[PDB]
Amino acid sequence: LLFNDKSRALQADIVAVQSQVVYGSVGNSIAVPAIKQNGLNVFAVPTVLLSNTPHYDTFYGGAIPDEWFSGYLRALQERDALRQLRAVTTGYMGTASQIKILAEWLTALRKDHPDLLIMVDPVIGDYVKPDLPEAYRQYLLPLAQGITPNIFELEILTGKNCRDLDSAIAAAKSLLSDTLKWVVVTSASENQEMQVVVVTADSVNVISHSRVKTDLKGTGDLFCAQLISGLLKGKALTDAVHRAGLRVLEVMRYTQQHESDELILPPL
Amino acid sequence: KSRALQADIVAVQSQVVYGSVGNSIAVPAIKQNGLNVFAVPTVLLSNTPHYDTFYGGAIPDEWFSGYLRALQERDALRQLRAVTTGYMGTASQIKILAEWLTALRKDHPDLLIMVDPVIGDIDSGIYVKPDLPEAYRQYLLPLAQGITPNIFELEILTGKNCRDLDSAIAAAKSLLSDTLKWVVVTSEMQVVVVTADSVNVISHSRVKTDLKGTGDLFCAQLISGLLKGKALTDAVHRAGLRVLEVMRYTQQHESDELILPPL
Ligand SMILES: Nc1ncnc2c1ncn2[C@@H]1O[C@H](COP(=O)(O)OP(=O)(O)OP(=O)(O)O)[C@@H](O)[C@H]1O
Ligand SMILES: [Mg+2]
Repeated sequence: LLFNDKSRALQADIVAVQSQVVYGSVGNSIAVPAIKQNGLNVFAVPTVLLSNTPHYDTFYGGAIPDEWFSGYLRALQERDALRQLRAVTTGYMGTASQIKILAEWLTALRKDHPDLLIMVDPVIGDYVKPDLPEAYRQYLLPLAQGITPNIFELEILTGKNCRDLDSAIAAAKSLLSDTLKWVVVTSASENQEMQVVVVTADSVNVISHSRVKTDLKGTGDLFCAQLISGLLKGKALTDAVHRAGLRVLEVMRYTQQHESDELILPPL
Repeated sequence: KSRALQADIVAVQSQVVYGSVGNSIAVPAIKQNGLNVFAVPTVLLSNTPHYDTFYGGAIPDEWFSGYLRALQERDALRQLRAVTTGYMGTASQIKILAEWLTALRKDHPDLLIMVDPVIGDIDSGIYVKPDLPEAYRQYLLPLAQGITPNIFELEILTGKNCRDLDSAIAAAKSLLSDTLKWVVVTSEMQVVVVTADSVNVISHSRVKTDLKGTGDLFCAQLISGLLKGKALTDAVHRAGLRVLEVMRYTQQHESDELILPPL
């Protein structure tokens, strides 16, 4: 819309719906800083607000109440701070009810934002989380333009049973559609190899980085953070996927150099 | 030695999905000063209630209690040098925050606890949870090393008419103690710094704008200066000028929410 007046509200290119930790580097707590480094602005709508990841001996907090979550999304439209919105990334969701609301918000939002790149990360592994899969299939999946599932995630989501490249690539294809343009499947195979397969309607690219064995969390969230930034900045999908992975590696090293059990972002 | 993240400051206040108030503005400000901080939200609103709409609420007592205990169980307070408190949500939250602080004193005796008695304005009266004022005076004040209340917030804390500069100074003086080393009264723009042995009246430009969060910016900047080695009055004057600065940039930017310009 060219005929729209100037909005005195803040603007952001991305709305990241993920978890938030007071202490830690996961979800938006690590995503937002990363996006900010790429020179982009972002609004972070938490799914859950925890003291830290449930991976430590103790953690506190819970899932954001629907009325709240619902309001947070709505408010953004009312404050009129979505003119520059070019993408919406979804990470760890706390409940299926949240996914439905987000899907409702996204459906209505697309009507005005056609270039809206709804990237979705199918976090369904704690075997599977209850009710979360169907919610994804019915609400988010149909809207997602890109999905970054891992072997497992892709397996339960597609019901298919990937056992080899072709299989994993085939399942990916089955998810493509008029809306879903790509599927970035990843797998962590000491020294942990990170195998990534980029699948689209007219091509299948592959990338493979060697990774440091660690208990560091948020690497996936960080990856998605740099994936989306690389894309909103013009990089080719497979180019953005490659870099993103290199960036995550640069971060994990830097993090281990300072011997930190939680990710630390070094200048980008 | 610890491998856990560390922070010089722990900011306990409001958080908004959209807007520049509470830790939303304070954290980024603290970062600009090259300091680490852990933000513990007391309320998680969509935006400030000064808008047509707003959603969200107070963080549950168990959550709030946990966020604090977590910082300890995680052992990320090895470098803790100050704790700032801003917009609180409930008196139960302040009471919990107080106990937590009384605990930290045992292993952080030099701790600089700075509280912003967000209770009301002279042109609004008490605009927060009615129970907060009592909770402040009862639990938080006793721990505070320094506080930053406005004329009205000072009347509610001391129960004295602070409309007169001298009467206000007097009210502030009576508050000082072995714990409370200073009181930055607020009300161009006049900012009075009161210490057991002195009184400084700082005054800078004033802008007619309904920009919210400036208070939180002030404290975030004030605390940074104190921790960065600046003397009290100098820190108070710098924090105030920074805020004046920020608002000019925001207005210049034709925006209704604060925007941090490079420091
Ligand atoms: N419109 C303004 N013009 C100039 N300085 C301002 C303005 N608004 C805020 N400030 C600066 O911010 C400081 C404190 O913030 P603010 O005035 O919002 O809080 P307050 O209601 O006086 O009290 P508190 O410290 O509880 O927020 C002021 O005293 C001043 O130094
Ligand atoms: Mg105030």
